Amino acid sequence: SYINKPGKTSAWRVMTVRQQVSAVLAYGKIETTLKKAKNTQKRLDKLITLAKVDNFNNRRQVKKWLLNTNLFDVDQLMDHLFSKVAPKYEKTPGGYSRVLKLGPRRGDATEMAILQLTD
Amino acid sequence: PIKKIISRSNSGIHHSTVIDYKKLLTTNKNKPEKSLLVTLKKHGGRNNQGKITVRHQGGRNKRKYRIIDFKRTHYDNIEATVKSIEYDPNRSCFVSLITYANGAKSYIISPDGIKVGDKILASEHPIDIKPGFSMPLAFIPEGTQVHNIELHPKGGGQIARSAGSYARILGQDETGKYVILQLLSGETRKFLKECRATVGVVSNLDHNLVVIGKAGRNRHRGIRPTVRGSAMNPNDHPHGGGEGRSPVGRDAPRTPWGKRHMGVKTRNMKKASTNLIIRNRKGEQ
Amino acid sequence: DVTNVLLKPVLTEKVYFNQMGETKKYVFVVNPKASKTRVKLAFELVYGIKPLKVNTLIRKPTTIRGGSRFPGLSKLEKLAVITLPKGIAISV
Amino acid sequence: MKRTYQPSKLKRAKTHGFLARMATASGRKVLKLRRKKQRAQLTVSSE
RNA sequence: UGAGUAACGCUUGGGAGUGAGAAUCUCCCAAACCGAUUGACUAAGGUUUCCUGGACCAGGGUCGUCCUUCCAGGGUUAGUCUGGACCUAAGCUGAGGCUGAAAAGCGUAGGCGAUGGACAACAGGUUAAUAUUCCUGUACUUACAGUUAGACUGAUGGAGUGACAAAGAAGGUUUUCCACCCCCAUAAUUGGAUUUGGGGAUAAAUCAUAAGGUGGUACAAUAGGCAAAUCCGUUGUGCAUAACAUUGAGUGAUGAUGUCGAGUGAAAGUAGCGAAGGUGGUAUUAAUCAUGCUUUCAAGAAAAGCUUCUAGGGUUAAUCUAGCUGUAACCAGUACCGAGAACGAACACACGUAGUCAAGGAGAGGAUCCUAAGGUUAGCGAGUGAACUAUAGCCAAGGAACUCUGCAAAUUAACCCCGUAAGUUAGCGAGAAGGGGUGCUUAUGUAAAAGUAAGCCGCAGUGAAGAACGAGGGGGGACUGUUUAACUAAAACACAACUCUAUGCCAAACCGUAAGGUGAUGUAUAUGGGGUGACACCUGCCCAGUGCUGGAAGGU
RNA sequence: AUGAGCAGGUUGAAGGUUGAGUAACAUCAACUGGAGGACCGAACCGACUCUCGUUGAAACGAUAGCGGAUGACUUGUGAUU
Repeated sequence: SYINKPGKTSAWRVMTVRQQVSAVLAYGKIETTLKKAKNTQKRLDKLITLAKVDNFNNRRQVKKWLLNTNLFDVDQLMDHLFSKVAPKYEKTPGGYSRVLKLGPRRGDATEMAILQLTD
Repeated sequence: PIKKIISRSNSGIHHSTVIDYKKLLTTNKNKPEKSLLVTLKKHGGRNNQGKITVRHQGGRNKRKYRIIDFKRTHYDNIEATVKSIEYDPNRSCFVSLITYANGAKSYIISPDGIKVGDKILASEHPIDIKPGFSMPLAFIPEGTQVHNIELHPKGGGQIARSAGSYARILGQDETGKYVILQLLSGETRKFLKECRATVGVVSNLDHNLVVIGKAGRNRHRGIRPTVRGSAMNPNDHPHGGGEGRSPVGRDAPRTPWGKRHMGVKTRNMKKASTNLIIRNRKGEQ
Repeated sequence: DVTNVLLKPVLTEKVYFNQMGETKKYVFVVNPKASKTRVKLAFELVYGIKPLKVNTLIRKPTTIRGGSRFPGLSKLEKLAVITLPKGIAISV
Repeated sequence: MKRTYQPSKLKRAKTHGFLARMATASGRKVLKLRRKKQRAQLTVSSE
């Protein structure tokens, strides 16, 4: 046993979760593996809950979850979210997004799931 | 003069003694000239095709042997003066540059006890017996310091031309031929009474005192360390073999060719040189 | 020269680009039994006009038709780039 | 590490090249043997 | 059959497109680190693997709409570059020849043969190419012949030159870096504020100028380098102390109203445009001077080439040089990969290697970690957190109780300041031991600094990463080093050195049979062999036998 | 035979210059010197060890250390047995 792939790690999970939260921020609708969705629902619901406080400290805190994208940039996303999107999700206590089961992947039979967000 | 000093080595000790080369000479830098130089290269002790001939050759530094002249018949009796007595690394002695008055510079093996500036000259006629002077043996008296003696009428000097080596005259024979010499190496012969011999004693009497010190210095002088004959297979060295350091068990152990070498009569007795022998490390003749 | 060391020109879009250049650069497949001086003298006797510049490269026998039922090798062909004087041109 | 065989074209063309074998009669006789074997690889050129 | 078993041969995300078909193809943007390497120059090699478009019978450890796969087509340009036409080194061959049944080995003249010597252009540009090879500019050289002019040269031969180590050191030299300016751009909310990023150069060739460096330079006669000498050798006078022969970094101007440039940047980041284009110190940096200089011994190529000497001669001229003009520059290479999936290695192999250069931050430094440039997706994946199995992170407590064992692991580690024992053959011992401190800010501090004072903080201050666990006793071996490619690398081997012996020239010896060669181009202070085997004192009885040597009579 | 190369940090030697010093030696101080089959320490070499791999990419390998690493140095090229 010697040099091989590092495989999944807790840190790998952390970066991967942040990359999908940035991606769904850029898009809103995602077609991914269900398992990452069920792992990232915690962070996404807590972000929806904590971004509703809507202050500069919340901007600092949510800065630690976004990346640089091609469809937008980080700062205009901060503006748009804190202006209309995060306040929009105050109607219901919990149960923010829907992760609905698609078919499996053609390659290795990985359970596709569609992630969308409505209140 | 040899000197040995602590080399500040932190792994073992050595005995490397070195000669000054400075208080005995000019400034210590290799000074070459384009006049007389023929290079000599390591032969590795191998034949004209590649098979072994000599034992543990190579390891030394490549040198250009200075062209040292011994014919001493091209220019004689015309005044000359030594220019620079200097080392010859391809030999064991120091060599001297001399300039014959026609304007000809050459090298010659410098014997012991000669200073630069004094005029020296090779003459085929009765002259001084000062060391370094060259004489026909028909005009030499008994008991003089002679070195680098030839065996032919101009066959080149061969005997007693290593550092601190010479020979002594025993006068000439009763009949007046084959001048008698008390040979080095505990021998005694009678050379031609007409040989051209140069009187003196080859320089560097202290070359017997220099110590290699470390095996690496020995290798860099041109010697390859080799395993002893006993620590060998029973073939390619007959006395090799044995499990657990079996020493020699036979009298007079053998060489790698399996030949006796303890005191055995080994020389070529049927030589022409043997007929002219008084003492040859043994009895008469 | 012998003039037998000139087989054919080669023409394509890259050859279009070469010949439309101010140097009048042409490329020929040629028989390699001649040196640059000999090739340019052969061209100097095929029509009687001296060329401007002569250079040569070769293509070694390469595997022809790749891997197939009957594969083989190509030929050793010399590509000579010969430039006419910058003002002269031929109409063939 | 250090390979037993190297693609030294020049070294091989000097060791088992045509002229290295034609310079000796034994090489020419070996070539006659190969002739009798009808081989396709004969020498460095007719390989 | 074993059977879906083991494995998928060092590794990703999301979105979108094409596509009937997507983890596997790509478009966008992500992430990941290397970065003295995942860079680039690349040498050799494999030589088309390099490119465009089509599809992917075969293969891609799955995948395949795609690939170094195939199909069709196509790509590599040298007057100055490498090696040819120049050269020799190791070494090799070798007629007429030594020479051995035949066959063959040897080697003269001759003829080959780098791993070295000598040799005339730079930048930029282009396109699917690749290019000091093609081109824009500015160049340069070589001959060839003609021409004019100066106008005696000089080999084939001699001589100088070519033509010489390693190692150290400090000068100069431009850089670099920094202080600093210019210019481009820059103007910011989330708390606080106008702030940070980048650039600033320009060659070959020419001259002017080469700081300086090396090391004798005019005269006389010469005794000599087959012959030949004015060249050289050559002894004096003289300039010696420097005239002189030689030479050289660097600076400036042409080159260049150019390239390039912070960058700006239309139908592609492309067509176009394009400021600054600098100052001073520099305790770092670096390479030209430099083939410099020096220390030392184990003392460091020739040939081609350049010139000279007389030669050889000619002088109704040759030759050389100068100018001008014409002419021309022939042979093969220029793709791509190229310390690896294009070399091999059985291979998409986690495998190993030629040279060269290789940034910023601290750092002595290529140590260390992250980034600059460059470059990236290691051809299977997904679910899960059972046993068992690798790796780690952790462990309290004892602190060798386990073992055949202190095997493993561990405290140990960087810097600064100390101090270090006995013994020592005076070198060492000795990172001895053992300890103290390292953070920040404000100042003192010099040129940065090393340090010092005041205050402050932590749970600790290479606050990350990179760093010895010792002391003593006994045995051998002295020892640094070589060894069983590939189970055990040492107390084995080697060994300096000691001892003994043998060996005197056509040396002995060794190879071969001789030939021939090494020995050896050696010469008893040289070499071999046989034992020992840092250093010190010794090497005690015995020649019975034999071994070796010797001898003279004699039995044979 | 011909070439190339081996960061840096160290420690600091033989030797030598001046002086003290001795009638002269002798002895030592200051200074230069920058070598050591010297030390680390890189690249690199080899593989002493713990473990793993055990039809492994591996027909000698994977990391961690480890003995060196300017000399008993390596290599490159050709040749030679």
